[PDB]
Amino acid sequence: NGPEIMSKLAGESESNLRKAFEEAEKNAPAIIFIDELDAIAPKREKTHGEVERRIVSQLLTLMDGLKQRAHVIVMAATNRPNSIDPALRRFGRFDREVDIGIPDATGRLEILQIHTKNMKLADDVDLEQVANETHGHVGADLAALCSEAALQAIRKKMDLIDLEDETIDAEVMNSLAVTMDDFRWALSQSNPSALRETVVEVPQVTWEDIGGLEDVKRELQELVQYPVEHPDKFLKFGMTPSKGVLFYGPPGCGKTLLAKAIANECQANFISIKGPELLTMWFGESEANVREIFDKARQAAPCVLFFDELDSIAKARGGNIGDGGGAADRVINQILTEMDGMSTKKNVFIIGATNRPDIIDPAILRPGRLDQLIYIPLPDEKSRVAILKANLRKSPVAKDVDLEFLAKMTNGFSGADLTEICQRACKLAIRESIESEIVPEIRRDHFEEAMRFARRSVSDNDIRKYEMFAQTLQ
Amino acid sequence: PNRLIVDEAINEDNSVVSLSQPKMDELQLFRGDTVLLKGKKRREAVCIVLSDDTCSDEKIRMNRVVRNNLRVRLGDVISIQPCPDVKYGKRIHVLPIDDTVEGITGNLFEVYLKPYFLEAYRPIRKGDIFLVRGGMRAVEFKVVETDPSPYCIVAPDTVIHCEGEPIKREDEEESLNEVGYDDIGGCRKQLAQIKEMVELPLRHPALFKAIGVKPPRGILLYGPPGTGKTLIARAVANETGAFFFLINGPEIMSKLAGESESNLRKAFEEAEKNAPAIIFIDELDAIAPKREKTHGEVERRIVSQLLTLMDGLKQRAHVIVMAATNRPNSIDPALRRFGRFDREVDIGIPDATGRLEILQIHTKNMKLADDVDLEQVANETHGHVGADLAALCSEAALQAIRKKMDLIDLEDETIDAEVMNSLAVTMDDFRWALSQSNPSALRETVVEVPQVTWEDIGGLEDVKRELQELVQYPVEHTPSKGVLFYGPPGCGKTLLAKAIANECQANFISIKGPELLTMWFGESEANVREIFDKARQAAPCVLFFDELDSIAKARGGNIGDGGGAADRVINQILTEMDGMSTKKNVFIIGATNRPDIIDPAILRPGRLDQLIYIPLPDEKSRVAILKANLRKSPVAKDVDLEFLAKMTNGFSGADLTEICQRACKLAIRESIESEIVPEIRRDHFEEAMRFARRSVSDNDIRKYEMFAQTLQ
Amino acid sequence: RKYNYTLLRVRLPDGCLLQGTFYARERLGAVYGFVREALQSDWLPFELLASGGQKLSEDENLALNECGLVPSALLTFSWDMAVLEDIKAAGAEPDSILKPELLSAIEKLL
Ligand SMILES: Nc1ncnc2c1ncn2[C@@H]1O[C@H](COP(=O)(O)OP(=O)(O)O)[C@@H](O)[C@H]1O
Ligand SMILES: Nc1ncnc2c1ncn2[C@@H]1O[C@H](COP(=O)(O)OP(=O)(O)O)[C@@H](O)[C@H]1O
Ligand SMILES: Nc1ncnc2c1ncn2[C@@H]1O[C@H](COP(=O)(O)OP(=O)(O)O)[C@@H](O)[C@H]1O
Repeated sequence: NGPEIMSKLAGESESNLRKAFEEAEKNAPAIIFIDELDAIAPKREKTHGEVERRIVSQLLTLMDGLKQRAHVIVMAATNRPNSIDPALRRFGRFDREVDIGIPDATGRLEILQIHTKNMKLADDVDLEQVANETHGHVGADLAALCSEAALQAIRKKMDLIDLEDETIDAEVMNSLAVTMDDFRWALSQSNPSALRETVVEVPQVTWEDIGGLEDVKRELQELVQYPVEHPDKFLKFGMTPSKGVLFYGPPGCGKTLLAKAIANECQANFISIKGPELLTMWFGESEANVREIFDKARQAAPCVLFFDELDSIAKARGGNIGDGGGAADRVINQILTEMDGMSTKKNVFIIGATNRPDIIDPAILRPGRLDQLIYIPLPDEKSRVAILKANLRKSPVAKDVDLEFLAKMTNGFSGADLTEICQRACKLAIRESIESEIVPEIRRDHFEEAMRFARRSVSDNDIRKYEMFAQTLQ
Repeated sequence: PNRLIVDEAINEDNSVVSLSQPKMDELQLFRGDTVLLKGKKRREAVCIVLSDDTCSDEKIRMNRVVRNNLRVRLGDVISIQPCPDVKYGKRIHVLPIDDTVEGITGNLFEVYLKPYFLEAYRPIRKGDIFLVRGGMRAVEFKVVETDPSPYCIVAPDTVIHCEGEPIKREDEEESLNEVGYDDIGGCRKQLAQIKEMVELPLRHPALFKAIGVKPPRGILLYGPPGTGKTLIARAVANETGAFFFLINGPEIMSKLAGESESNLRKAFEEAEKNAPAIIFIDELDAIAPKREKTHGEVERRIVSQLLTLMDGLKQRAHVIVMAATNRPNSIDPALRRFGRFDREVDIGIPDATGRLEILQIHTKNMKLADDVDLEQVANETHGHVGADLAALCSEAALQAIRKKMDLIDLEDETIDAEVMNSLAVTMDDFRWALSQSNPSALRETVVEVPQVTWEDIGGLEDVKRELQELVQYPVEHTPSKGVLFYGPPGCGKTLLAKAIANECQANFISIKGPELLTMWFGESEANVREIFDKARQAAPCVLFFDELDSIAKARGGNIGDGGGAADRVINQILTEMDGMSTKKNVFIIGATNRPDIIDPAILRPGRLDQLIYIPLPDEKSRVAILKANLRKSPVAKDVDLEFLAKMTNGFSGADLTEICQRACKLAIRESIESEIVPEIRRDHFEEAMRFARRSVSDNDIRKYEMFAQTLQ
Repeated sequence: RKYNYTLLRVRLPDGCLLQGTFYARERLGAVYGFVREALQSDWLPFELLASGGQKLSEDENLALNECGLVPSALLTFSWDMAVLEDIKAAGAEPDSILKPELLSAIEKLL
């Protein structure tokens, strides 16, 4: 590990590092694992010390010596792939790397199941619900939750049975089961160690989750699946498949579900890049992070690389006013360069979105980039009903609920606003259900009450702005 | 049954404890009855029981003096056994403890013990240790003989004797002048946060030794010097009993290579040997400075050694490491990685209430004159921290000392207790010290609960209810976590943000144009993250971003340079808002006078979803505004506030305030001239009306009304 | 909302405890009248000290809920200083505070 080697005096750090390699050869086959690689071998151009520059040279030569040390593989771990001296990643040496990232909802459940192999769980314990609530948690945190829940069950029962000793009867241990209250307690005590980092995962959104936009759902399948399902027709007719599509229109119409739904059917990772990340890169003079984003897609393939809020760069330059020039800037130029160098054979498809298409650098719409445009208006009469029905698939609905009447009233509402109505009506039905035990379905009164609080998120002037733009494009 | 958990006292008196009334009813004892408390090691103490509205049903509130006599600590359990058989004493022999009687002489009974017991009817048991404060010294005594045994009640007719040498303290007894929880004034919330994290593994180590999950390994306390970072660390160790090891940057950095790292790791080994223990590392930025700022081997290697020592804490069971810095971003970021020092607490600067509490703590031993008003002092000492209030009390004492000692002229090794007993510190001595004292924390932003309440705002009755509902709804029943205010200037936008914070007892964080501009001008917009982090640490709080478009206007506003509506700072604000949950107890309020040129992203779902227009006050509101502005002054009955409001049809609230202040100034001038009239007369308001003008034109109102109708 | 009545006890110099029942709004003059009727000498001036260190004045029309003596309190009994000086100077031990009429019915505390 980095910090232990660095805690040594000059000459001791180099000798200790060499010994590990010499011992590995004597004990070959062997694996040498270097933790905190950025601490043992930080970028030389980022430090001042001679010892730090020397230990990097020592590690570089020891890595090269692996052509002679038969059957020895060196592995290393860092927090950021670009926080280490780039020499280590040159041909040979550390010529392979794997992005571990953060477990997704399925992996988090798997981790909870792994760390409960020996635990007796009560019938009320639901680890899937926990895995969905533990956003930002990593295996270290999920393991803590399992052990803490075990301790709570042990202290409630076993600590009133057993002595303060190291030996317990097998029957007493087997009689101890962990309830859901003990897991919930541990969840309130634990705090996610990785809540700010972006998590990339295969989404669970399917086509059945999207109300309306039937032609867009099919269009995405043509853009994403056809180039690899029927490649002989694309070659036969000399067609160049598009590398991506840009969506524009009012917010809250399902743009996030469109990209996730195609990623779901294709079993591909969904990478969500938000405006604040593009803004950070420009303001923080860290445009190299654009390569990190596109490289994540190349390593996460198959994946869908979704760039939200494409207008954030144009807005950073003033957006509505700004200077007298265009939208071109350092970050967008780096993004466009990476797009041009990406091949469709890496199973990466790029999707963009914006709520202000009038200020997007036209370069992004040139052939080879997001040349295709799809307009996503507010849902129409049949789509708004479909959205309400989709959200209610998970709960009984009373026969007195008139979803078409509600959809006719919510003429200016987006899909996001219809969802709030359904979710609020669900909460109201739950409130009544809970009180009845101190109900089996959502009643018309719950939807009519929800209508008193729900409002449209898109104003009438915004609707006209979006419709006029779409009309201008013919 | 008949057993309670030991908690902190509210009444500092050494002869009384407080129970929740239902437990006094179960024990069938009345307020003032004398009871025995049974502690550990077959020890007992006698005290009087009262009750209050704050003690928990299952806890007993007792101060440090009572806990020390029982040899118990906070979190322990004792039994309560009423002892109505206690009678009055005839003779009690009390002698001082040597540790506190040094440099002082004279008749200690007349100065300390006599007024302490006189008509107090305190229960006394043989062997009791108690503190009597006075004469700028804290002197504690032990009871060595009681004619009745083993305890009695002192009476005015009880003989109090005191002859003999001072008593040496036992090794199991701690001095009452050692820092504890009762020595900490403001920042009570931060202290409670440390208690939750630290006291459990130290008082109940068995809970964490049985499991593979470790408690937090290090806590970083940051804020200005003199705010209590080290005081908390020591007080917690002293109250729980954990061994306290003191480390600081300069002590390690002054050593040569090898000796430095050796001393650092040696202290960690000692902490394990003396576990449970707390290791406090002061000046963390000095022991672990950022590596990119130095080329020395000693500085880099010490950081490496500290990084490994923190990791080794998973083996050094029951050892907790704490550190102090000025800012969380002034230290080597490696220490803040998962584990190590991944938990931090913002101590901040005490507010007027905290400053008063700190002064009251420092004056515990001081004899104050009746003219001394510590609350007024706390109100004037803006920007001061506890270290400065300690200096203030010292300087006020020294001025009083000089005034009397110049006349006393007692030149010896010790000072008589009698001459100290007659020494009092007056308001003139605090006033002098205030003129000589200079705050050490005047540059940092001071965040506290504002004094503006709803009664200070005229008109806008519906906006008041809206803000109360926005905060009350998520507590009584995705709720919005912010609102934008737009409209003419001088209508109360800022007052609304303060008034809701006032009623909620929430901290108010004020960001003004000049601060937003400073971050833009200096390309230091990253400081926005610190502002949002402060809002979290200050929770509950209201985070008010005034003049949102101040940068857009500075860049041209209506003309424009290289930018437009968005800038470095507003983009950082948008970024940080996405990371704040509705459960953080922070309400973000914005204000602008030009909502048409502000980056509309701020109103997008999840951010400032509420949007409220603040128009000019109407006639009934303008009268309410005049009445609010005049609520602090005498006003003659001839003043017709409705007549004034009828004329000032186009005036803003700020313009009505100018009228009030004009009339006030005139009334004062007339009074001064007459002495060389006692209330504001209509003539003063009529003169003000000749110069006061509306600051908001009709065209500006149309601009706001059109915007309101555009967005609905 | 818990209380509207109070029970008072008085600690007497002779080692006896005197108890009685009062309204939470009762005035201090009714407690002094109660004690006077219980004392062996109802005319002999005395003072009652409250559990918080505040002396209760017979001539002050304050309520028990205003003096901090509700729902219950113990008072400390002492004779006026004027009569204590004459009692002590004469060599008279004040070994009886209450009238034999009440003492003949004394109960033990449990
Ligand atoms: N067409 C739709 N069908 C079903 N749900 C929708 C639709 N549009 C939006 N929603 C709901 O609204 C929420 C927000 O959608 P999203 O596309 O993230 O909006 P935004 O424009 O803010 O990204 C989603 O979680 C989804 O549940
Ligand atoms: N919050 C506080 N409450 C009470 N006293 C305080 C507080 N903050 C500082 N002080 C006082 O100021 C001094 C702080 O000096 P020191 O012991 O070096 O601690 P630090 O510099 O870490 O604040 C002490 O005399 C302490 O009593
Ligand atoms: N609604 C109001 N009621 C009472 N006084 C007001 C009102 N609006 C403005 N004022 C007066 O104007 C002054 C400035 O108010 P403030 O809220 O700071 O304005 P802004 O928010 O535009 O900076 C206050 O001192 C207050 O006396």
